[PDB]
Amino acid sequence: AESRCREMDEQIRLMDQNLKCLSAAEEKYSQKEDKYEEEIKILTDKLKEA
Amino acid sequence: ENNPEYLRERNMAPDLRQDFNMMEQKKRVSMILQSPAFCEELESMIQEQFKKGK
Repeated sequence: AESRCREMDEQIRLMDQNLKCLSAAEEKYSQKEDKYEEEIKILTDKLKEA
Repeated sequence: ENNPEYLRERNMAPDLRQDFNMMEQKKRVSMILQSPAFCEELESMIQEQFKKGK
């Protein structure tokens, strides 16, 4: 039991580090959305008065 | 896309922008100055009105 638990330890340590980067990536997409919506809405208003 | 020339443009209200475009196309101040007769006429008006003042 001791050896098998020790052997599986490296896998958890390495692909935890794998998870960490993808978190920040999806956060960056969540940032990218909003300012795209606001440029859309201001463009629509200017078009309307045209 | 960080200079203030971009900045005021998206801080413009739309109708003020369009009025700027229209009166930009219209060019009233240039016509009034370019016309000789009315220009020197209004020069005479203000000059001898000033002369009547003091």
